[PDB]
Amino acid sequence: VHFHPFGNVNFYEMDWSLKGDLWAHDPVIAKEGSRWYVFHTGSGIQIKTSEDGVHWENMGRVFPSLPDWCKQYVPEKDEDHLWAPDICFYNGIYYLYYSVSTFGKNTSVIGLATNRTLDPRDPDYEWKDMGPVIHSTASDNYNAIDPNVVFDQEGQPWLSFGSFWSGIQLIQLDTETMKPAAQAELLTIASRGEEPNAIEAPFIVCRNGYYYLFVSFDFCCRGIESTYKIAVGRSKDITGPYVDKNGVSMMQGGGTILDAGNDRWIGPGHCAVYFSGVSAILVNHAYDALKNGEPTLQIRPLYWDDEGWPYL
Ligand SMILES: [Ca+2]
Repeated sequence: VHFHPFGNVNFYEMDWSLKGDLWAHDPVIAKEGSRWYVFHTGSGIQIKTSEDGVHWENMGRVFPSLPDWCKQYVPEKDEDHLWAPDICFYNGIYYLYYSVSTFGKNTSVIGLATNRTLDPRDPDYEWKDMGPVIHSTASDNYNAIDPNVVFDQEGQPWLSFGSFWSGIQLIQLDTETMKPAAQAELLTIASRGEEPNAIEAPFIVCRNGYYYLFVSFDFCCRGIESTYKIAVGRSKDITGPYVDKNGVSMMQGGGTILDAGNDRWIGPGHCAVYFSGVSAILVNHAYDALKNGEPTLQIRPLYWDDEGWPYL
């Protein structure tokens, strides 16, 4: 897709036996030239790079320190770890969204940073702080974290986000500011319809006429005790209603489980989906049962059946 370009690569053909610096949580990927980049949760937003998409190495971070303005939104924030970044390339500009918050609370704000290139070796490399995108406070019934931008088939950009509380949110963005359009309304598109409303990390992609909403169910961040799972639903309209393979509404716990983990990789979640031709990859993290539950990067080929539903 134009905003997540990967060129001509047959994802199904390469061997995704990842090696190197694989500690990652809430990842997203971008490719520029022949280099691959992973952005994920960590101090100032952690960055990893690879020459082939298989062998990874730490590259640094986006922000040297917590941008000043963030402190006004989340006063309690006493460390520099930013979460769940999202990235897309539009009009020659890289838009990187990130979350500023504290665990289990909804006093949060999603920020935006831009750059013309992802290669730090380029003298033009520079992440610019573009300020607040959308926020939430204790009085709101949603949480402003876990952003994801997608463009509908009409070329209009939309921002989905959310974690617990009322669930997954969706709002229309302005192409110029890449921030919520002044007259845009906040919509709720997915919820476990249960408490705790364990649903978060939305990621939307368009595929052969349908918008697929990928989300993570249950509990992350508990190492080998994690119960994280990747679920998916779809809709012909980006605003919903999203439903799973069984036809269950995603506003009532609906969602087809794509992966619930195994004996080695526990609690897989917070995914991203990217295409190249008809091929695609599922990107996420999982807690390594053999390595003290360490969050680990996973990149695997993602197939699609006749009805249009994805599978690993
Ligand atoms: Ca995400």
